[PDB]
Amino acid sequence: GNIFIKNLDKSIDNKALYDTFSAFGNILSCKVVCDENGSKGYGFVHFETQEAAERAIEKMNGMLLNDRKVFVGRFKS
Repeated sequence: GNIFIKNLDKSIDNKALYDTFSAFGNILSCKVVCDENGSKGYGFVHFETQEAAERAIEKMNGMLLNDRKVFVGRFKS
């Protein structure tokens, strides 16, 4: 159950990403990808289950998160 999240507002850090996505399922790992300029505006969440991943896509893809609409889909780790 892995998802990508793109068009993440750059104020979203790891703890915030977890807080939002932990509603959907058991999060084993998550991260906001960063570089020397901070957040790269995308992130990944690893759910324990596939069902959780699909709930997250159903509920969050195309939805506002802070000041941007995010793109959420399945990723192969």
